[PDB]
Amino acid sequence: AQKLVFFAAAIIGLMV
Ligand code: NA
Repeated sequence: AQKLVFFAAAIIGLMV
């Protein structure tokens, strides 16, 4: 998988 970053607070490093 690959890391995807987004904002929701927190800056989140999600593994997709
Ligand atoms: Na939000």
